[PDB]
Amino acid sequence: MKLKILDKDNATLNVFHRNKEHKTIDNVPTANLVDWYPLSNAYEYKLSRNGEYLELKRLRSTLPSSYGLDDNNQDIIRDNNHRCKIGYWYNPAVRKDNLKIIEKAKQYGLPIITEEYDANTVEQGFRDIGVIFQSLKTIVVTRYLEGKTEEELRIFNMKSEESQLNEALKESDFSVDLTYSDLGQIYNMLLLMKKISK
Amino acid sequence: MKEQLEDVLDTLTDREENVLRLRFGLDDGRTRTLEEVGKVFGVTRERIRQIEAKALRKLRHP
Repeated sequence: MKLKILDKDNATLNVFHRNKEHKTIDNVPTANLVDWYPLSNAYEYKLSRNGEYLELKRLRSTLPSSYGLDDNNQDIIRDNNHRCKIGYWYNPAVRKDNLKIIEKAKQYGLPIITEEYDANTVEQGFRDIGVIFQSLKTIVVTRYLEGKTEEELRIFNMKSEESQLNEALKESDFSVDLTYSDLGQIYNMLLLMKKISK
Repeated sequence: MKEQLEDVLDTLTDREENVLRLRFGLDDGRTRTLEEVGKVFGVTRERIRQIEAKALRKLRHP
């Protein structure tokens, strides 16, 4: 799945179909992406057997479930409220979860794709999400260091800041996982906004 | 290699391109560890590394 934003109003979408074949759909509207485009890094669209629909596929990932698809179950995949009819550009499941993500971003002081924005405000949003990532990387090691409070902290502390951050992240709680999932989807949103506002 | 990296990203899927944007700090300015990136994608450090390698190989040829 590759969405190319051609200008503020127009995109094309290239998706796998079957065998070695991909299909490119032109005249893809940028206006409504929130209603169709999955923000989750654990999913992407493929072209449906008959070419009318874009259908979700779960990638191999430890990220949380979204859109009511835990893994690839064609009851849900083929179902109308879980896919996007091409040219209609509406996927209720995707829209529903996207909207939670949007509200979260609004709560963090980030600009959102459903309200007005321009290049400057998106750029400021990337500034702010970078700040969130950094603070987060501080908290992750803080929490790991408590756990895991053994006097062998000296061993951990024999590493560089990066190796420490890496080991803490590797070993972290599911809660932390949820924070990074959320932030990844918000990042995807801000990027769609950046591209539309170029 | 801002333009060349961009031409490469154009040949990747949304997911792979965003792995690399995160990694190289193309949007927020901050480069990220393979572990931060892997956490954002729910994949291992190694898978992120393979994506990065794929991109470097594409970056070399045309």
